[PDB]
Amino acid sequence: MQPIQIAIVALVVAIIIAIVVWSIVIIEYRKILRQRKIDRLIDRLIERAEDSGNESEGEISALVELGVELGHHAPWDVDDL
Repeated sequence: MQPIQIAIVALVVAIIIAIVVWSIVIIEYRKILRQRKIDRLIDRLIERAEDSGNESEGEISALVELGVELGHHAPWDVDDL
């Protein structure tokens, strides 16, 4: 009378979404989304200047590995979750 299934892969997939789905709860409290505050970020860019600029990406992360590798420990762990 033991249970049987084609594969346990579906179960594992189910576990992943649980972690992703509950991650919002862990990082963000149900009582307050606080997410809408982030959406105001766009308005600030406009306030700072109509023409966006003074920003960079990719290159910045280039030095991160050098600093993190050199450093014994950094805020960002090996697990990117």
